[PDB]
Amino acid sequence: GSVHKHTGRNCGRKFKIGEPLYRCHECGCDDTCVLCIHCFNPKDHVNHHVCTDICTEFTSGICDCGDEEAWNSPLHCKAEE
Ligand SMILES: [Zn+2]
Ligand SMILES: [Zn+2]
Ligand SMILES: [Zn+2]
Repeated sequence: GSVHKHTGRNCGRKFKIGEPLYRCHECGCDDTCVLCIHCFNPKDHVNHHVCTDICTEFTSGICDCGDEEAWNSPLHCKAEE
């Protein structure tokens, strides 16, 4: 694959139509906190309750990876691998 790293800052990627928005019940500050497919690292959430949503004209947002205020635990952005 190919994915731009966002080292030293937040991701902030705006989801595109069709793309998944990952939430983790355990890691997320709250239910608005999401991760894009570039960033979500399955290894961070092996023992966690995760769910995906699908971006539509009406379900939108930006990825919170590397926004320290949005997560209860250190994430290891997938792009860094
Ligand atoms: Zn992201
Ligand atoms: Zn990331
Ligand atoms: Zn998690």
